[PDB]
Amino acid sequence: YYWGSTVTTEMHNVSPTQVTRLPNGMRVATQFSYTDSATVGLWIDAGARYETKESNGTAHFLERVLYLGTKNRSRDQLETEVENLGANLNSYTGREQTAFYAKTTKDGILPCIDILADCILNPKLDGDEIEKERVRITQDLQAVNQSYEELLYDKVHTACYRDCSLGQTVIGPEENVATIKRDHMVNYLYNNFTADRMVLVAVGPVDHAQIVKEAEKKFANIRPTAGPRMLEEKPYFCASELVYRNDDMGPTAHIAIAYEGVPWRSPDYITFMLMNAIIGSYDKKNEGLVPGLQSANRITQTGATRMDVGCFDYYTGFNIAYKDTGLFGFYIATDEVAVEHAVGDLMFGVTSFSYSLTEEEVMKAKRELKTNFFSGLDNTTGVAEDIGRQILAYGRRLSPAEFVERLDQIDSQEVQRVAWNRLHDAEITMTGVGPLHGLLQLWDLRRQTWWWRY
Amino acid sequence: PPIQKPLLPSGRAVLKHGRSMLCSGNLSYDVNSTIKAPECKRGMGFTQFKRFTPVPIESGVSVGNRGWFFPGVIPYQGH
Amino acid sequence: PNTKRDIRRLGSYPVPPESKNFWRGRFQVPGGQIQQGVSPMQQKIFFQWWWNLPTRYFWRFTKWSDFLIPSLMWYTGFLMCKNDVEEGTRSRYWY
Amino acid sequence: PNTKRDIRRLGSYPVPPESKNFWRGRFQVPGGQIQQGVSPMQQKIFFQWWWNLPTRYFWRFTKWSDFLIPSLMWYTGFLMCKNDVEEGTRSRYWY
Amino acid sequence: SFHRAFARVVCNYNKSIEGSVPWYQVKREKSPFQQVWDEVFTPIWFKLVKGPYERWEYNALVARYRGMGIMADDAMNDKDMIVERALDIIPEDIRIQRYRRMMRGAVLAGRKLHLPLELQNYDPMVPYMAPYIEEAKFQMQEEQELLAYHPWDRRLYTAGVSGFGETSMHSTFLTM
Amino acid sequence: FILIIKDNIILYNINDSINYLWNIGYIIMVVMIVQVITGIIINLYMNINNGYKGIIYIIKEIYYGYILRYIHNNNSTLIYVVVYLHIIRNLYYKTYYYNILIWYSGMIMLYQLIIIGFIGYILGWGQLSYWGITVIINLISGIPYLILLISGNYYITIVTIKRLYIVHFILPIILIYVEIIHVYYIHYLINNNIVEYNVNNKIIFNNYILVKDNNGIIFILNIFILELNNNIFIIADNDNLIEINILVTPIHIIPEWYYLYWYSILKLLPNKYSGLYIVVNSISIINILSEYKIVISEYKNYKNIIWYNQIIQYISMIYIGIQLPIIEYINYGRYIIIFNILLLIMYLYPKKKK
Ligand SMILES: CCCCCCCCCCCCCCCCCC(=O)OC[C@H](COP(=O)([O-])OCC(O)COP(=O)([O-])OC[C@@H](COC(=O)CCCCCCCCCCCCCCCCC)OC(=O)CCCCCCCCCCCCCCCCC)OC(=O)CCCCCCCCCCCCCCCCC
Ligand code: HEM
Ligand code: HEM
Ligand SMILES: COC1=C(OC)C(=O)C(CC=C(C)C)=C(C)C1=O
Ligand SMILES: COC1=C(OC)C(=O)C(CC=C(C)C)=C(C)C1=O
Repeated sequence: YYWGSTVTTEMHNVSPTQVTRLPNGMRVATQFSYTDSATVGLWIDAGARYETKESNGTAHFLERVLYLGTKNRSRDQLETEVENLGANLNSYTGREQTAFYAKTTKDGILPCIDILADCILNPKLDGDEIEKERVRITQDLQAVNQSYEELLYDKVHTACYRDCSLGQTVIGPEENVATIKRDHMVNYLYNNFTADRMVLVAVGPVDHAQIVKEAEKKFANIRPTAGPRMLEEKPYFCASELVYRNDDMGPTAHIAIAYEGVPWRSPDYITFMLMNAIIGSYDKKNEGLVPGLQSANRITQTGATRMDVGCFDYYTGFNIAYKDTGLFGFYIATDEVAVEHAVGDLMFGVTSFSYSLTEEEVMKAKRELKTNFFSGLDNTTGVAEDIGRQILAYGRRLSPAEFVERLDQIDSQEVQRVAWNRLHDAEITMTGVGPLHGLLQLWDLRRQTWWWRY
Repeated sequence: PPIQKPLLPSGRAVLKHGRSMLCSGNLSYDVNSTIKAPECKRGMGFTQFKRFTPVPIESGVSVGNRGWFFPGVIPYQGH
Repeated sequence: PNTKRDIRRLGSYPVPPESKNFWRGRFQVPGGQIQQGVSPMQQKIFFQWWWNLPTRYFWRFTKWSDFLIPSLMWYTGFLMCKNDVEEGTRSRYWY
Repeated sequence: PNTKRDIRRLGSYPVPPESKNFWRGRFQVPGGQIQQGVSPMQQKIFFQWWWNLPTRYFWRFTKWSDFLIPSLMWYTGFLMCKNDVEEGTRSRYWY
Repeated sequence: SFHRAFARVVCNYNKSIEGSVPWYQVKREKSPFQQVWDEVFTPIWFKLVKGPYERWEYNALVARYRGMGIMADDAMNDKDMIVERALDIIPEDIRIQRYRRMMRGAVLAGRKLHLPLELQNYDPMVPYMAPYIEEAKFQMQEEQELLAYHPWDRRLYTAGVSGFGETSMHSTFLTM
Repeated sequence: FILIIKDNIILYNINDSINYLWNIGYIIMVVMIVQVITGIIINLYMNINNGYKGIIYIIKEIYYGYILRYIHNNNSTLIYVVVYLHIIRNLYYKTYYYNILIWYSGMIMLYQLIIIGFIGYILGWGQLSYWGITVIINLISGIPYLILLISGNYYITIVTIKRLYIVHFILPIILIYVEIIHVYYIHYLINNNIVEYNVNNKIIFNNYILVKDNNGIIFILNIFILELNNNIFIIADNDNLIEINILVTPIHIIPEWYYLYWYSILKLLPNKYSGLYIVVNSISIINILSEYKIVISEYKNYKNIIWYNQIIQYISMIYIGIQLPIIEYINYGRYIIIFNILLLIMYLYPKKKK
């Protein structure tokens, strides 16, 4: 039901994001902010998904060696120069997107553009640096050196996307890590780090014209384009199970259950964001001002009552989106004996969206969704991530006002329609690590996606 | 648009006891910082599943006692 | 229930009343396992019956052949008794 | 069972399965009590029935006297109906 | 859809009665008809039936309490949930004397005896529980309004509870 | 009881490696309920004062009464088939070695069933039934005066029918109670697998085992419906449709097929009590077949040669029972009894060491 518009005057009072396309095809996006610090970086449309099976892991390796010296600097000189500017260089690598962003002061904006351009365009992939990083990457590759939340994040993709490259991990298999060489990385740079796939984001005390001029000068020699990516069909969602039963790792079990989600540009994506908010998160060790027994979240409240002890030591919803697919589900960390109750309750919660979801819960979720999104845009790095991630995902940045406008239209009935179409009687994928005697078969859990009542 | 924070807000003070905005180091990457951007040792994306609550999990710790039992007393058939 | 080592539980969460029998059949998995599977909605549900058909019936008939010699001795006795009954009736009566 | 404060147990020893109902009727005694008694083998077992006999029957008859007025109205109605039936039968019939 | 229309009717009818003064907070002048009724019937009815009958019952109740040696508020049964929630928060001094009186009353009632007259000169209708009854009702009304405004859906017959609302395990026949 | 049901049906874990021979028990429980229901409904139209004329009135005058009459007779045959096959299974996989308590509970139901079926036959009030009970009752003719107390007269009359009928009405309800004691031990003492050891391969019952158990029961229903409406197999002797005449003896006084093993034992042994006693041995010795063993093994998944010869001994004795008392069949049948004693000694005896 429609209860009015929550857009306010303050939402319109934000500096505009100016996006211009350079002649080579590189987009330059900037937003001015009244700050003494800035964030300037390069958000690229590269990642593990766009690697082949034999080369999986090259992108992650390159990201770890790109700041270890250039053809015009050395590692010590580069690190010294950044420190003198009072700046720090960051970088991450994902399945579909990558970034290389610097957090500096106002006077270091243009100087940092020069540093980042040199690293991206003229990386000196010294053999010694590669070999040392090979050891570090290999140690990280060991699952003993990986958290259980990182392990289940990767295994969810492995189980759900057996047929496509989205199932590949970022770090890569140990066989590939053992064999990556400079030539692999040089090829990856040539094919993927091209102007058409890069966005230069500058947030802070910045002027669009000046940033654009510097960008054109420093990125003049970048490869203009690479061949269009091979057209593929929708990533097939495999309803499978990948459970690592281990009764020798303590009492806590980690279970992740996934449904097929929606791509970034889907009209239903904001509905899935709201549904993710309704699921929410809960930790027995950080319950908040409201206790679990008296929580407005229905999943949390019913869970907190089970056996007078609570069946969720921790849980969170997740909504992962890619260009042509997505994953929607929940992650649980709970006592071994509580797993059956925990998965049963969260699946009952997701199934409830399709039958009996109250306006009260939706409206609370809208406010906490907006309180999480807006607070993320507080600092320059948060804004820069939002600009770079949103231009890659959508080709434009959605304004806070537009997000609120579209969220106003979504109500309990809209959530019910989307859930009924996509989540009710739907195929699921379960992945887990730990003592999981209580975890039932996939078919048993999949029947809990529909109700005999109502 | 992307969500950059966990669904469970921390609700705690960011700066540590006795540490100020001048002497807390750089909160973006300092080890003791409560808002340090996590490490991409195995790639980006796992923060959507990560539990950001610092206190380690105590499996089975009770949170559903409405005041009906004392600590250390085992309920029998819920009574 | 299973052995007391098998049914010994790592977690401190109480056993639900409806899952008493379930947790009395718990096993302490040694060394770990990696269990995998696919939903029946995305699989061929009758092929395996055909794929395993020849071997199933071969290994069944080879085991059931153990009883052949016992079966033959019993049938020989059945025939001997039948004929003995007939000759005895024809001898007592039947001029 | 009793209130949740009453049935809340101080001890950590598990409730025996045969004493479930017994411990669901527990009371949290406030301020304490000093209960005393003597075995029936060392007491007069019939005297108290005699000692309490007069007061028991006095306080019973004084309470049951509350129903006297109700009882009399109902008996008056019973007599009126009986006589009405008889006169009506003698009027319809009985020349 | 006819349900969507009914939802608008309900929404609009409730929006039009928000902030209404309860019937008992309106200064009300009785109808002339009621006034005539309250000047003919009420007086005579009180003098001949209500008055005498209700004094007869009230005096008996006071005597019964005095015989047991208990107060009127002692007689409340804790199976009532408002009474239980109030008894949680009574001070220990009140609690101790309340238990001793109730214990003596049950002993006397079971043994068919009555409190000695020397101890019967007290007012049994002192409302010592009133402060805590009111607090308990306030706490319960908050929980009712803020936590029980909808017939919630829960997984049925799990964790020892029916899922239809009760919070204690093994508290129904079907939950054994 | 809903939580109990969920613990014993919905969250009950069973090994995934079991065959269709582990579905026989489900069928017994279902066919047993059907026999109670049909019996109670038939009772609504039956007069135990003359059950010969009463069965005629059910099949000719009651609407769909023929269904009730033939289901109740044929479903008895079915009950005994499934029970006897359930025992053969338990012997093959030696499911009495570690689950004796389950075996004991089952044997109690077997004893009760043996009494229920016999007395139900006599309620038919036909020649065979009358003379059959007149022969059995005269086995306890040694215990002084007890025949008179059971019969209620010096010869079987409606007096005897009126009392046995109450045992036939009530004893089945007690059997259903023992079925609970049986399912109680099965759920506590976990079921045996096709493999001798215990493995972590268990799956919930409602979503998997009940679907398979229903495929089994529906398979049997197809076959039972064909017998119920077309009498593909002769499972009821025709001489029970002859009006009782105490003066004329039937052509052959035999029981139903599911009592022919013990009928033969009693017609083969030369002393009446010896025969009664060898019937006791058959239904008692099988309850101690693992008690004297001393090795850490359950003697399971061997060639089961001794088992095969025992199952055939049962079938062969049933054949001899059908046959008239020709002397030749008696001699051959006495050898089959000697052989059974020897096979049963083989099971009982512990082994020495070389
Ligand atoms: C002109 C008119 C022309 C008309 C033409 C009409 C033609 C009609 C053709 C119809 C063909 C149907 C074919 C169906 C194939 C698909 C099967 C399937 O999906 O099964 C899976 C499905 C179960 O799925 P699953 O559990 O995943 O897999 C089952 C097994 O694990 C998988 O292993 P499996 O392969 O062994 O499974 C086969 C079957 C096998 O099941 C059985 O065979 C059950 C009975 C076992 C005893 C077998 C005795 C064998 C005696 C052989 C005698 C041979 C004489 C040879 C003479 C030669 C002369 C030259 O299993 C079952 O059906 C399981 C039933 C469970 C029953 C539960 C109770 C068990 C109690 C314990 C065991 C029995 C103890 C007592 C007996 C002891 C005997 C010593 O099985 C069924 O439910 C199928 C039922 C139907 C079976 C086949 C029926 C064939 C009928 C042919 C009729 C031809 C008529 C021609 C008329 C011509 C007129 C001119
Ligand atoms: C273990 C369950 C039972 C079995 C094995 C059993 C067996 C049988 C048998 C073999 C018959 C003879 C059928 C015929 O005449 O050929 C019979 C008759 C009868 N039984 Fe049952 N019975 C069972 C339970 C019941 C129950 C619970 C009742 C109901 C009180 C009942 C009522 C009847 C009646 C009235 C008859 C006589 C009608 C008839 O001949 O069909 N039976 N029973
Ligand atoms: C009224 C007849 C009986 C019924 C209702 C019945 C029912 C059942 C049921 C439902 C099962 C569990 C499912 C199975 O594994 O098939 C079972 C198991 C068993 N029964 Fe029976 N039974 C009966 C007769 C008997 C008899 C007479 C015996 C003993 C000779 C017996 C011994 C056993 C044993 C040993 C098991 C365990 C088998 C294994 O280990 O899994 N039963 N029965
Ligand atoms: C001892 O109990 C008996 C059996 O179980 C072991 C049988 O198998 C048999 C044989 C059954 C068939 C169907 C031939 C009978 C009759 C029997 O008496
Ligand atoms: C009519 O003849 C019958 C027999 O003949 C001796 C039996 O053995 C039996 C079986 C007897 C026992 C004790 C198992 C019955 C029931 C029977 O009806």
